[PDB]
Amino acid sequence: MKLKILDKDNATLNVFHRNKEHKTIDNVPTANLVDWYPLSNAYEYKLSRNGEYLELKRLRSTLPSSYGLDDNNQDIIRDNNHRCKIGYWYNPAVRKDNLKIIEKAKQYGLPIITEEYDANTVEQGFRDIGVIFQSLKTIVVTRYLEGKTEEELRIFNMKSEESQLNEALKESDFSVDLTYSDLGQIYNMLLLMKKISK
Amino acid sequence: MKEQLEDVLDTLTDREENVLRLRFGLDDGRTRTLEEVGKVFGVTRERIRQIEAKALRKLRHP
Repeated sequence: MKLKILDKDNATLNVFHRNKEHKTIDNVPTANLVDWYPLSNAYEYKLSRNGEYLELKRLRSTLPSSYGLDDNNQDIIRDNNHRCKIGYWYNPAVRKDNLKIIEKAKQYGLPIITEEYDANTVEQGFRDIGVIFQSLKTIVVTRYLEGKTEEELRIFNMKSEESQLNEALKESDFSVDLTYSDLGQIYNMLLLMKKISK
Repeated sequence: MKEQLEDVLDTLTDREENVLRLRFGLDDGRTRTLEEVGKVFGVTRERIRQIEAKALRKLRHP
């Protein structure tokens, strides 16, 4: 799945179909992406057997479930409220979860794709999400260091800041996982906004 | 290699391109560890590394 934003109003979408074949759909509207485009890094669209629909596929990932698809179950995949009819550009499941993500971003002081924005405000949003990532990387090691409070902290502390951050992240709680999932989807949103506002 | 990296990203899927944007700090300015990136994608450090390698190989040829 590759969405190319051609200008503020127009995109094309290239998706796998079957065998070695991909299909490119032109005249893809940028206006409504929130209603169709999955923000989750654990999913992407493929072209449906008959070419009318874009259908979700779960990638191999430890990220949380979204859109009511835990893994690839064609009851849900083929179902109308879980896919996007091409040219209609509406996927209720995707829209529903996207909207939670949007509200979260609004709560963090980030600009959102459903309200007005321009290049400057998106750029400021990337500034702010970078700040969130950094603070987060501080908290992750803080929490790991408590756990895991053994006097062998000296061993951990024999590493560089990066190796420490890496080991803490590797070993972290599911809660932390949820924070990074959320932030990844918000990042995807801000990027769609950046591209539309170029 | 801002333009060349961009031409490469154009040949990747949304997911792979965003792995690399995160990694190289193309949007927020901050480069990220393979572990931060892997956490954002729910994949291992190694898978992120393979994506990065794929991109470097594409970056070399045309």
